[PDB]
Amino acid sequence: GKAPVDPECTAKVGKAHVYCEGNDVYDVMLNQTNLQFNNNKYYLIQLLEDDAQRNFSVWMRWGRVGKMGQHSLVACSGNLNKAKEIFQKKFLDKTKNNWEDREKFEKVPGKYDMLQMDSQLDLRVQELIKLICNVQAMEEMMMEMKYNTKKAPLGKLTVAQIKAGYQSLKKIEDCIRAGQHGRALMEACNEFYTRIPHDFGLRTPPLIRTQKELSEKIQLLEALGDIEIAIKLVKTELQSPEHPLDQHYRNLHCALRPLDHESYEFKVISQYLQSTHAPTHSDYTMTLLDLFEVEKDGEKEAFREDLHNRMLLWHGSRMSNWVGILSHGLRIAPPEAPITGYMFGKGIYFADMSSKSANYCFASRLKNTGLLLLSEVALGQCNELLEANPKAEGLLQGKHSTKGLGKMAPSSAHFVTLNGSTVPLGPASDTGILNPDGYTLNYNEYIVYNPNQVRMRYLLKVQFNFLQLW
Amino acid sequence: APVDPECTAKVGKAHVYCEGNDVYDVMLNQTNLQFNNNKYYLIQLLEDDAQRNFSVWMRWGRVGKMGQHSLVACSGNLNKAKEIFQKKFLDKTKNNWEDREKFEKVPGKYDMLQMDYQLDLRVQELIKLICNVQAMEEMMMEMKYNTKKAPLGKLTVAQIKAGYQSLKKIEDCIRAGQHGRALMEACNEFYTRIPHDFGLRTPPLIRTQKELSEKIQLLEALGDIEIAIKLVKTELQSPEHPLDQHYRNLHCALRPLDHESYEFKVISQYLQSTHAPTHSDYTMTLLDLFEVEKDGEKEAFREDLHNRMLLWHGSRMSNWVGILSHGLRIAPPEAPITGYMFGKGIYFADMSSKSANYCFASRLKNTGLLLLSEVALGQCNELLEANPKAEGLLQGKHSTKGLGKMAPSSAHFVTLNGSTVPLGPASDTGILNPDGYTLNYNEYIVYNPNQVRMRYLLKVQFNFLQLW
Amino acid sequence: RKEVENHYKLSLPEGLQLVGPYDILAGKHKTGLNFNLHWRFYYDPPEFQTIIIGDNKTQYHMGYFRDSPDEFPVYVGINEAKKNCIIVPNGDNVFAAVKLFLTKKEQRTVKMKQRDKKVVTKTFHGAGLVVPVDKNDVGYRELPETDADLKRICKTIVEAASDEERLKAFAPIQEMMTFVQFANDECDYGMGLELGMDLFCYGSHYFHKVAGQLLPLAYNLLKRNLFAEIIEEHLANRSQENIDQL
Amino acid sequence: LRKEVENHYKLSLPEGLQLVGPYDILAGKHKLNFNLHWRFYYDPPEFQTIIIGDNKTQYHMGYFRDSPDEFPVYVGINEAKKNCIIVPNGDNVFAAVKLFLEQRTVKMKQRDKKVVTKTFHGAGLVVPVDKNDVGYRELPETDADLKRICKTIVEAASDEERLKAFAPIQEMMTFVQFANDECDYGMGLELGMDLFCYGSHYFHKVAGQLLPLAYNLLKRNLFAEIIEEHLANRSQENIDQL
DNA sequence: CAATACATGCAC
DNA sequence: GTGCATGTATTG
DNA sequence: GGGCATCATAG
DNA sequence: CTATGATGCCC
Repeated sequence: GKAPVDPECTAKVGKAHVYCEGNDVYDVMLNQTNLQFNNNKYYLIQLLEDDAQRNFSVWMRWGRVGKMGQHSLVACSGNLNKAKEIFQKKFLDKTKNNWEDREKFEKVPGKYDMLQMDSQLDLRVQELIKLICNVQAMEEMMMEMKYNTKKAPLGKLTVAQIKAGYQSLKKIEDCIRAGQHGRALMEACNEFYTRIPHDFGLRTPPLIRTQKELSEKIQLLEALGDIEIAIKLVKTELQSPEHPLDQHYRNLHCALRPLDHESYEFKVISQYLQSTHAPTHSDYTMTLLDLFEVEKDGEKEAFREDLHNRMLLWHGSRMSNWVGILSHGLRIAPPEAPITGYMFGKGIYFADMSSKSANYCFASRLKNTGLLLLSEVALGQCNELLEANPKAEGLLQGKHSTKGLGKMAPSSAHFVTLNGSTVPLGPASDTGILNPDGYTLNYNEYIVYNPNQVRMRYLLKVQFNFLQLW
Repeated sequence: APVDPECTAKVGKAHVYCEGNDVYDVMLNQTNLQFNNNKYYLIQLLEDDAQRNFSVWMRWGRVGKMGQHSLVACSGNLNKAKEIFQKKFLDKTKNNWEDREKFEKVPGKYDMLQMDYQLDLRVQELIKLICNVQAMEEMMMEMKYNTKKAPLGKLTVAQIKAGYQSLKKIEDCIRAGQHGRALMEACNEFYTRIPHDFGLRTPPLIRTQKELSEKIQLLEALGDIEIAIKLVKTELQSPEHPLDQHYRNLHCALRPLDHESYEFKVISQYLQSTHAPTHSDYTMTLLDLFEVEKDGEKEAFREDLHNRMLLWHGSRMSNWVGILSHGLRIAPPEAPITGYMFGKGIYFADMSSKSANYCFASRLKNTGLLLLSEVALGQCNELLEANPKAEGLLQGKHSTKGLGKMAPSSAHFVTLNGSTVPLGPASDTGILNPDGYTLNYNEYIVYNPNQVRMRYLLKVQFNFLQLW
Repeated sequence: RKEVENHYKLSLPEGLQLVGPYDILAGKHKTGLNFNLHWRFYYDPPEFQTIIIGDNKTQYHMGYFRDSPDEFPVYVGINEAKKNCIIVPNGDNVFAAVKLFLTKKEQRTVKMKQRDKKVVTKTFHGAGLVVPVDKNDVGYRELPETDADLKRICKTIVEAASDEERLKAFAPIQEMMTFVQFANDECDYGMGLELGMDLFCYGSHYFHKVAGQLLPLAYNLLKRNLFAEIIEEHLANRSQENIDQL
Repeated sequence: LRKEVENHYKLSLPEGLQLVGPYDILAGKHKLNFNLHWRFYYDPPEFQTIIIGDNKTQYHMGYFRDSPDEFPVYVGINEAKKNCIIVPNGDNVFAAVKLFLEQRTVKMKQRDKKVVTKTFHGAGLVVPVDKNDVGYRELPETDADLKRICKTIVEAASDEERLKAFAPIQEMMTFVQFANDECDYGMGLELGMDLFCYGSHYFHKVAGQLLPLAYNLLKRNLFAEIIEEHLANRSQENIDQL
């Protein structure tokens, strides 16, 4: 990505720039951790040359990862060769590798590891894009996942580092699948925590022992990847834009139509809205402010219209990430990402009760505007699931979708129709599924695997309306 | 007020902050031989000349070894800087900074220290030799980076006195023959007050008198450096020759003598006749002889005392300017008495080459100075063996002689201005020792400075020989 | 016995004053009377059924502690309601409780050691949460925040100088509630149990409804409706004077 | 017939190889500088070589006397082509040849209790001192920095850099003079021994100004004669029978 | 060394 | 008695 | 022989 | 963390 100067060199952040030369840019960040004997350390190095004066310098900074640490400014009066030698020496001291082949990096045990870093429009559509495409709010979200929720201590990482994270998580998944609590598990966790930055304060970094904790790591890592794609998307554009959110919409490139209240569609979906507010989500109600028609190019032929059991299903997600989705649609669990973290296997997840998926919108009392998506999904023959099982994909044998069977759900007698799709209108009722072997899910859920088996059709503008606070 | 060079980005751009008495500069030293600590910490508040920005410079490491530093700039928040400064000071000391005068070190914390941060060609030749400020700085760097005895820098006279106090305590301690725990704390106190670099090794216990005595010689060199750099201070008021004001600072008439005079001949002959045979790696040539006229000694000199002899004294090239300004000085009361093998006072020889060894002439620097002084031994006490308690042994006597095996005999003695000149050659004096060793050569030590009258200074080419 | 335990709706096992059921045993109950509020102090959770009041200055008190309305007391707990929210165990029977006070002026048995083996997190009261646990551990997930930082969040919420500053400080709690409803969506109810219990324990009124949005529901999710009744009526009446005859 | 041997040697002797030195008189092969007889380039006068081995490393064994008036305190071995180190190798010629085929007695451990300094050869100095320990003082410099001084002087490219680099040695000689004035002769003994150990010709006169004088001060004039003649003739051919 | 955080006795 | 800073340990 | 990499220690 | 070194193990 673009290479800024670390602000920590306050006497030189404004009069100097990090030195670059093609491929090899003399800047590197190393992380090391050893939970066995309690090492948890970072080391950033940046070679800075002044813009005005001919003088090269190496800046080094160290401490616990997360906790900002001691720095050093080594000036050379323009003797760049010695300074680069010093750079390389310090690099080998910490890595046992030559610096110039930083691309072909191979970490060695008992040494630091490297890491790799980075106006004509409707007012309602303007509010939606400003909701999703505002660079400020994305910046605020990244700041929240670093100093509010200490999830990204050093900073950001690369897409390939994300992939390496997924790869390492896969190895962890293999490890935990063997349930042995010896040395290799600890070193694999070290491998994880080196590639994926954490901040643990005083205590020894804990063993990541259950699949739930893995899943938390999964949510984190996907959230990071989402941050990368979100910040990549909001890249500004020249050639007379006059309102950058419109080029952001071009980057979305998705037909989105405002709907009137007087339409049959608005009335039936508001009926559906009210009927499918789960009563155990009673801290709020949901009001339909607007409903937006979704037309993502290419899905029409690609949609599995051939498959029966077509229903309109919810998908809720945070205020910010829709900008990726509206440009790119929903995606299934990454191949590298372990399958066993997802309680009903990988794929794309949809609900039949608006409020459950609507919980994923992360609406607030101060920020009362949220979005819900409805997608038409042709489930075909469903596999019926009583209990969580990540191995759901194998049990198909020709099948195309799975239903995870909850206690409560709307009944097929109460269903309505919209544009040739079967609409599972609410309210939720008893489903009579019980389990004399394990538990039973509270509410049904639908899992699909092929992304082309989904056709996003309307986007719901949902004012999440919370109530009295004491 | 000099700026520490270590803050390279601001050594030319900033000056150390002070406020009257309290100057915001500090050096702290800590050492603990039990736990093998030897550490310093200097802090300096620097404000830039051009823009209003205050900064604290901190540096830490082994004493002697330039070390790890930190620069905290504040963009004119003087209050922040003072708070940070005093905070770090208390962190390292548990003492308040503002009353830096009333300092009391506490155990398990750093200690403070205090720093300083028309004439003839022959007589002009002499003063330029002794007043060479370049050479004085060369001596200073030679006793800071060549001989790493006072590594970090200079000290004040009173800090030196505190050094003497600690030396006194060490002397009393070793006088009690106990090398235990209190000895370790006292030595730690010593090495904190006096900067050392022992590298990796544990700082050693001062176990005999010898280590005491070398420290004494070190401290004398230190005091000489203090008084010398104070005295070689150049002066304005249109002098056109600063060495003339340096000569004023001597305030001691020094006259060139002709080689053909009787007295010059007998002194040169005296130089030759008393050339020790075991110092034959060099000879000594009388290049010239200088007349010495030190103000105030004439009324002060003890002419009343008998046994008046002409005695040698050699010393390094640099301190002569102080001596010609002040005369020789007697051992300070504070300084432990027991370091001087026959007690304190002024040291003279009757052996030209033995005293002449103390001049530090060189193969490259073949020129040395020797002073001859008339010293009235009075009733001199004869001493066979080293005993620093000789001052009690006078009881009416006036000077001590340490009795050497080889020495000139009185039959060959000559006269200079009615003073007895103990002319050589050296021969046996028939004194022997039935308990221990026997001194190679005599020495004379006086206690009353008034029993000394400097007569002539000898310009001597110490002529060394073949080298391989 | 049977009318007493019909009155309290709980099963009871076989200078201080005996209260609670002892009031009926003393016949002091003979004067609308909701015994779900009987001797419930300002900080008494529905799990804790107070049976003895002591020093009123510190509001030190002893009570039966039942983790669920269908079970026996798991211990006798003690708390000083004017002082703090910590519930300290006080023996496994009334004999143990009174001797603990008497010596102070077994406390944790092997079955209680099993309960501590079932303690998943202490949740500001130090006694721990118990959730029924399957092979895939559904029923609980841990909160994303530690105890000290949660205490910090409650601290910065309660010390905010205005309602807008309070709600602004409420934002991590709102997101924590969002994750709690997520856990509810995946049936990990013990998380909302922990959060709601902590909001109860802090004692500021500003958390009454939101915990009242979560903890009764969770107890509804836990099928512990008597506790839901207790917490609703208690949030309406968590008093500093708590005698049902007043 | 030992009397004529020791009259030739002026010293007292205690009661694939070739035996050399005083056994040569026992062999009668002398039918001549015996102060220098089989004295290798790095053999001090304290060390009188009596056995030669491999000439490639110039391995040799010899009696070692601390003073010319005593019996040898031990027998040492040294490789003159390898280093300046004299290695203790037994208490007599028989022990030494058995080792090459006791190394330290209780008497030698007492000498080690009297050992004051190693002086680059590692065998130790024993100096008589009085009750106030006068007879010895330490040098103000450690051995390794002296080795650096010797290396820097010998590697100097010109006469001026040698004269400038000689300055710590010159002033060390000045302090040696001071110690000699105060009867701490062992300082000059150590300085002369170390400069002898370094082997560069640039010190041969100046060590010859101090170290014999010290032996003169130590009343060890025979070793002073040996070192005079040796410094005059420290050759790589040293058999007087040629 | 800096810098943290955590058990602890001490001044408004 | 309550902030509050200190002293000790770890890591960096 | 020369040079850099475990252990170590102090700062 | 720097940083500097004893030491040792190696082309």
